[PDB]
Amino acid sequence: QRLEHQVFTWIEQHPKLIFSNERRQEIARSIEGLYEENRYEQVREKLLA
Amino acid sequence: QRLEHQVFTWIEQHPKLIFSNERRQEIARSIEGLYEENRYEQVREKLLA
Repeated sequence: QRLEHQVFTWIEQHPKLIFSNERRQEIARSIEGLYEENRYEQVREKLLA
Repeated sequence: QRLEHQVFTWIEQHPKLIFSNERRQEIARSIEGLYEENRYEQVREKLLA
């Protein structure tokens, strides 16, 4: 959870980026299911997307 | 050994992408020390990169 906070502080640090709400929910969900559903690679893969 | 062969075969099925000596050496480093120094994911990050 703290890492999630850091992730969305990394997001919230780039205001020039218009991360819609939907992509933010996607990221939230991808974090919520770490190592039970998807490893981190799918998370940072979408961030990089 | 077989997996590194397989990895490079899959790598090599698309010869078109430019591989630096550094990227290949990185792949060698990752494959050589799997589960003793780093997980296989570190390979997948760089390939998808």
